[PDB]
Amino acid sequence: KVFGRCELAAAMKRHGLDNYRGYSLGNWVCAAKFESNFNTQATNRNTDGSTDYGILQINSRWWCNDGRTPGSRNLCNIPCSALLSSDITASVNCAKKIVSDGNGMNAWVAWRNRCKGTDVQAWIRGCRL
Ligand SMILES: [Cl-]
Ligand SMILES: [Cl-]
Ligand SMILES: [Cl-]
Ligand SMILES: [Cl-]
Ligand SMILES: [Cl-]
Ligand SMILES: [Cl-]
Ligand SMILES: [Cl-]
Ligand SMILES: [Cl-]
Ligand code: NA
Repeated sequence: KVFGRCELAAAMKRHGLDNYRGYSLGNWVCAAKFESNFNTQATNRNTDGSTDYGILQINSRWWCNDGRTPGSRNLCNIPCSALLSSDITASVNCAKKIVSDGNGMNAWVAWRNRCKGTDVQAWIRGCRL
C-alpha cells in the first residue's frame, strides 16, 4: 500500500505514534517519506546482508526475522514480512521499541540526515487530525 501523506499521519496517530518518546507526528511522517516514500512494501538490501522492511525500513539485523540474516536478532518478535502489510500496526509497534533503544530517532539514519532539525510540521500541515 502507498499511503498518502495525511492518510499516513492519521494512521500513525491512531496507533499512538504522535509524540511517542517526544517525537512529534511530523518527525514520523518525514522519516517514512524518506525511508519508503510511504510504500508499505518497500524492501532494501544492506551491504552487511541484512534487509530493511516496510514504511520505516526496519532492519533484520536486530528487529525482525527473515531467515537469511546470519547472527541477527528478532527483538520485535515478528517475521519481517509482517512489516510489509497494508496495516501498519506491526511497523508502529516495532518502531516504538526501536526509538526507545537509546538513540531516539537517530536509529533511522535518513531521519538524522533529512528530517532532524527541519520544519517537520510541514509534513502534517493541512491534515485533518
Ligand atoms: Cl508527500
Ligand atoms: Cl504530534
Ligand atoms: Cl510535527
Ligand atoms: Cl536470520
Ligand atoms: Cl531475538
Ligand atoms: Cl518468523
Ligand atoms: Cl493502518
Ligand atoms: Cl530522544
Ligand atoms: Na533478524
